[PDB]
Amino acid sequence: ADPDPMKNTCKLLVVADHRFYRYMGRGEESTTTNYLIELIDRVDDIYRNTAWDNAGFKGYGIQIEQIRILKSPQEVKPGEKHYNMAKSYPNEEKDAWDVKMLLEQFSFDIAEEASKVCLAHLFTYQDFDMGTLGLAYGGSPRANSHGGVCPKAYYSPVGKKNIYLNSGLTSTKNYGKTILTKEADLVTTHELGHNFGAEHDPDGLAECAPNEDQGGKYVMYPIAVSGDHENNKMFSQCSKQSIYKTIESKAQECFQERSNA
Ligand SMILES: Cc1cc(COc2ccc([C@]3(C)CCN([C@H](C)C(=O)NO)C3=O)cc2)c2ccccc2n1
Ligand SMILES: [Zn+2]
Repeated sequence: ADPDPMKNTCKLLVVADHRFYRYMGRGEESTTTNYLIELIDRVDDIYRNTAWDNAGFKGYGIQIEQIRILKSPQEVKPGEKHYNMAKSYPNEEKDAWDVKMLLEQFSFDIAEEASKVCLAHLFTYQDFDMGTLGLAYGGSPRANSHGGVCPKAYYSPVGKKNIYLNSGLTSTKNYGKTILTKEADLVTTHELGHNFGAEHDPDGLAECAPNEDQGGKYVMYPIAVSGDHENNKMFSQCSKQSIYKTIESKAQECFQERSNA
């Protein structure tokens, strides 16, 4: 405990694809960057005020190091794909990519940039099937799965190179409409939660999945309940415990000193 102030911030590479630029940024850089800057700051407030050990072990947050703004779609040769290409993959007739394949593609395409930052996060605007809002590596119960804060290499047999699992993505479009900013905040918080090591809160542990009359669910709950209840913007005890196991070691590995605001 007692956090290193020279290593308490996970710097992010934030990427806005052409869809986000056009539909959230109104085709303007200022509008695009302002949205992301304010979102990450509000999310940072949640992380910073969180005591991972319920004591004084808090002060860990996130800050943007760079914001890449893709104003137009990535042109590709027949048979070639890129996370910022115009068409969705694998079904170009759908509004969005298969979310898992998009996250994989993003990681592949920005691997070089990702190797130099604590985390890389893609912000897009596409309607993933069945209400999916985001995805991220880390905090997954699945076998052989890994990822999260600090670049972790994975040799892609298909890609023929190393990609890094310190990535995640957020879409601000769901069911044909732009989601509320209060809902966007929760999605990114959730995904970065996986990056920090938390898994979904299980119903089987009432402490980590309270009823609506007890403050509601916490941010790592697998279902988007509302954002209206008091617990929604907080990390449960389960999340805190999981994130506390590796946060210090990870911090020493790739966290940096908070640049002031
Ligand atoms: C808008 C919002 C978001 C959260 C927590 O964040 C998510 C984000 C995505 C999902 C879903 C829809 C479920 C599963 N999912 C993917 C696969 C995922 O879990 N990524 O990490 C999603 O896109 C659920 C909660 C909330 C948590 C508790 C209460 C209200 C909430 N409102
Ligand atoms: Zn999740």
